[PDB]
Amino acid sequence: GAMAGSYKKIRSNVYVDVKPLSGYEATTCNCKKPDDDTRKGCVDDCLNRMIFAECSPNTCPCGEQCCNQRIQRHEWVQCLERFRAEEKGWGIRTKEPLKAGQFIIEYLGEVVSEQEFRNRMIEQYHNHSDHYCLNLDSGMVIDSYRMGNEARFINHSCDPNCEMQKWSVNGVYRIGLYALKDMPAGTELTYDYNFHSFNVEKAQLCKCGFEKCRGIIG
Ligand SMILES: C[S@@+](CC[C@H](N)C(=O)[O-])C[C@H]1O[C@@H](n2cnc3c(N)ncnc32)[C@H](O)[C@@H]1O
Ligand SMILES: [Zn+2]
Ligand SMILES: [Zn+2]
Repeated sequence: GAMAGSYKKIRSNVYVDVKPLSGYEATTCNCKKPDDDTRKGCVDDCLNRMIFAECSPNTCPCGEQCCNQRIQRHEWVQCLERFRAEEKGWGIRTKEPLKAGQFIIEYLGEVVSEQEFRNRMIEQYHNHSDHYCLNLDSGMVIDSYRMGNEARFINHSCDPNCEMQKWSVNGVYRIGLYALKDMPAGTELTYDYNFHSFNVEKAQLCKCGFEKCRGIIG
């Protein structure tokens, strides 16, 4: 019955220490442009998509027809609701059905180096009953304890319907939430923290309720 955790809402990532630069030359896929405004360009066949790179809109042969610029264009689903999830504080659920592979929302926050987060863990996060952090890349981490978006309220499940994917978006790695399977309306979005989130030494009881639930968060 406790109120939701305060944070400052952001529209894009905040780079505190480092930049999550990827070593990429995005963008010379061998995609063919289709003809109808409603036959999308670059499908999974796309060579940028294959290596989780988004096309650039300046160089993509499909132009304004390419459907592989979801993160940079912020093509988030507009049907999320934060809600009281039993035994798991607050969570996020979709209000409309989603489909496997569908991009849902970007995970936002303060991008910090591994060590900066560790310091933060001792000076400020030692009395916390909730943990808001994803691994990004090479010792870098997206911290949403303070600044973030509604993706910070997404809970863990040992049998998840969603996953975090790391994409290079015009040279920078960003993390988005994507559907793993079809999900109907009202469904609580979940991903596996073990794989995606940063480990804390402090264990919490898992309540995901899967038959092979690990019993532990982390
Ligand atoms: C990223 S926050 C998610 C939002 C959080 N439920 C809240 O009320 O702000 C992660 C925290 O939520 C709780 N949590 C997430 N998944 C859980 C689960 N499967 N079982 C029990 N608690 C969970 C834990 O307290 C964890 O530290
Ligand atoms: Zn493209
Ligand atoms: Zn579990």
